[PDB]
This record gives sequence, C-alpha cells and structure tokens, in this order.
Amino acid sequence: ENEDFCSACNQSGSFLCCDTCPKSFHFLCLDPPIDPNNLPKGDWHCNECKFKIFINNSMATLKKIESNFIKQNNNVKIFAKLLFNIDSHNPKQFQLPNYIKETFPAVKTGSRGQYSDE
Amino acid sequence: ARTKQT
Amino acid sequence: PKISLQIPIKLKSVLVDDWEYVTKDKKICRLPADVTVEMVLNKYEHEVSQELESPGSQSQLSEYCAGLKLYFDKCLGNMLLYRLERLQYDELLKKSSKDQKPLVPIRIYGAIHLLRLISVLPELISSTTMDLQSCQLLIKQTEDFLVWLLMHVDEYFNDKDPNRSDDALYVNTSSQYEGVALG
Ligand SMILES: [Zn+2]
Ligand SMILES: [Zn+2]
Repeated sequence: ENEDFCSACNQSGSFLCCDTCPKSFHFLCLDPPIDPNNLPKGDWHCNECKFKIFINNSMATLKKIESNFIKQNNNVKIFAKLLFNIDSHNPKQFQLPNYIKETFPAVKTGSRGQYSDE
Repeated sequence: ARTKQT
Repeated sequence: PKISLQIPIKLKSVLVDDWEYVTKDKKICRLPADVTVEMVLNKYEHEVSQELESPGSQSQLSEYCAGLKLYFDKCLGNMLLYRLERLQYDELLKKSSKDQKPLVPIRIYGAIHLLRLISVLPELISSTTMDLQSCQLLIKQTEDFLVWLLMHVDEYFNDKDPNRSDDALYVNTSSQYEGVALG
C-alpha cells in the first residue's frame, strides 16, 4: 500500500503513487511535474525506483556506471560525484538547514515548514 | 498509473 | 565528520527573508530574474580571476564555477523550490516545451536560488563518497564565493518587496495561484 503523504513536502492531498515502492507524490512536487489532465496510462515509478530499474537492467555495475560518469565529467571533477547522485534521489521540497535557522531565535518553523514569527 | 487521496 | 560551511550572517538573513516571503507572505520570485545565476557566476569568475596568479588557482576557480552552474541546473527542479514555487516551475517547463528548447535554470533563476543551493551543500556533500581533500576544496571555494557575494548584497538582494515596487525581486501570488499550488 502507498503512503498517506507526499514524500517531497510531507503534506496531505492528491498523489500519484509509485508502482514499485510505497511513496506517493503531489503531481506538482514531481520533477518534472505531472499534469493531472494527462496522467500516464501504464505503470509509473518514482525517480528513485526508476534509477534502480535502470541500474539492474544495466550490463555494468553501479560502481562502474559511477566511474565512467566521473571520467566523462572531468572538466567539472569536483562536482562529478554530486552530479551523479542527483538521479538516484527523489525530488523534495527545499528547506533551510538548521545551522541557518538556529541563528535566528525569534523565528519558528510551523507545522508545514512555514516561517513563523509568532 | 495509480492515484491516492489523503 | 559533520561538514561545516561558514555563511555570513547577512546572507543567512537574506535566506531567512526568502523563507518568510515564500512560506508566510506567499510571494515567489519574479522570473526570469533580471540577474540570473549564470550572470552572477560570470561576474564572480571574471572579477576574482584577475586577482589570481597561479595557473592552478585559475583552473580550480573555473572548474568550480562551471561545476556549480551544471549542478544548479540539475538541482533546481529536484530540490531547490518551496512547494508554492512548483506551479511557476511547471509553467516555465511547459513554456520551454512549446518553444522546443530545454529549460536551462541558470538562465532563468537568480541569486537567491543559488544561495539556497549553497546552504544545502553540506548535507549534499555528506551524502556522497567525496574524499576529504575534495570536500575541503569545495567548501573553501564556496566560502570564497560567499565573501564576494556579501560584498554585492546591494546589487543582488535589494528591492525585494512587491508591495513597494512593481519591479521587485519577488511578486505576489494571487489567491488562485496559491490555491492551485498548495491545494
Ligand atoms: Zn508535495
Ligand atoms: Zn518508487
């Protein structure tokens, strides 16, 4: 069974459900956003599942796949591992890290992540 | 594809 | 080991203002931005490369800026937007499709979204197997960029309030936009 909340923003509402894992997502929280007036007719998989489906049906290993990418991206070598990781992770809502938020003690985070100053 | 409301 | 990134307090305050504008005031950024990520990083690289003597320093600076641009293009729609901004993003993508050209985020989004990406670099770096030397170099290059960006806070982060100017960095959303975007 699929989950009750959007994996990207943790809120309630209408979701597309992954067919190979329990995650659910708001149509607009996906990357790219899915149009509810043009929903996919067949199965649908989240980015994380899509990546594992990719890897498994690959002749090479995830270590080798990663290795060739880094070679392919030597012009931006310091970012190559960061770039490779993107496609294995589902989209999420941006949130400021705690080391920024904690600098401002008068500011609180509300129940949906919203800025609150009482 | 499957949808869900909650 | 925790990855620590030193962000000047004035730039933290810009990020907190951003958080307030989007999630409390229901504003989004005016897009495409008058000053894009590509423009910010071109100006940064051009200016600081002049004060550089070592060929290795110049190479490292250029690699950092090129990689940051590519990483921003890959991160933007995956992790750099508040929920409210996803409707705007969907519209931009649909427009790009009509135009038969891919959306290039560094030519659309601006300094505030770059600063968002920088703020989450520590967690993103810690989720890789980058060795410690490259982690150190990436953090150092980022902190050097932030020193320069702090000196340009007026250029990039002034005139933010759409309730004071029709030209501001942010725009108000309608209640119809908000309803569509947030359910
Ligand atoms: Zn969501
Ligand atoms: Zn899945």
